[PDB]
Amino acid sequence: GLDKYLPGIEKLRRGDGEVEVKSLAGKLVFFYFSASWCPPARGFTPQLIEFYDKFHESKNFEVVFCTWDEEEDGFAGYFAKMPWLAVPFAQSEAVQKLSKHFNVESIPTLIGVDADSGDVVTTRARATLVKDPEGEQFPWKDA
Repeated sequence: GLDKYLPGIEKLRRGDGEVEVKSLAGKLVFFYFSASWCPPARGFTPQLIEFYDKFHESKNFEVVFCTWDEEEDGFAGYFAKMPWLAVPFAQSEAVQKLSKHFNVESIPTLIGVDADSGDVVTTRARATLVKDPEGEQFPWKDA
């Protein structure tokens, strides 16, 4: 499923180490497009962290940070303040291509895909999450 979006990426960053992309089997995966330089992400990111902490286990999802930072130091510092996963900075080309694939034109943006099938579940989670902190309508399926 995820090979479509992350072709040939076997590992993702978690904290100061890595996990295998295989560990996402059966999960909903949210690609979180953001950057340290993005003003509206400052207010949004803590709301996503609260939702993640409450529900990532019980609602069976993961978040993968897809950076629009162009400096490694900016990327690393920003990711260090997140509890979830990241596409490694070295694989930024994959992130740019993914941004194009989903027509991400502004950040922050949050897109949820099913890991096993690769199917798109929601493209609007950055907008819907802030209005549904208890996830009563999760995963905010697209029509």
